[PDB]
Amino acid sequence: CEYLHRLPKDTDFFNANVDCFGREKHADYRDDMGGVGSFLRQNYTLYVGGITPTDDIEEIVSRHFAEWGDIERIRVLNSRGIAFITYLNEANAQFAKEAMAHQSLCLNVRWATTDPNPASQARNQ
RNA sequence: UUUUUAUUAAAAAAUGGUAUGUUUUUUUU
Ligand SMILES: [Zn+2]
Repeated sequence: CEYLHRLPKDTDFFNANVDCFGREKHADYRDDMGGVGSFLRQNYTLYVGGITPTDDIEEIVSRHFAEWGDIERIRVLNSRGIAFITYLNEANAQFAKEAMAHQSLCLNVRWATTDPNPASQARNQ
């Protein structure tokens, strides 16, 4: 093949326009947050949704996500099957997004929305 | 005083006839 079959590592920066996964990044960031991020905003966390079996959702998603890259933050909603793993790098984040879609933990993986938390926005900034 | 010749056209759409307007959520602390 003409593309790397290995996993992104820490220093694998790419140009801002190009998606780190080889695709191209638009500007509108879509409406359903589906395919590829926007070069106008820099986010590393992605919505993953789907099964809500039991209380061990945190550990199952941690096991099923840490093997895709380096993790900075994980927040899982207990009431509903929603998790918001935050990755350290764009490369690992987008690789995980394209690797955890329609998989078994089907997962409804999307891009995260702007935080409404006045406290979370401050620490993110 | 014998014979004539002269030949337009012409089908389709909208008016016009099963109006129209509405309509599904990822974080707060
Ligand atoms: Zn390949």
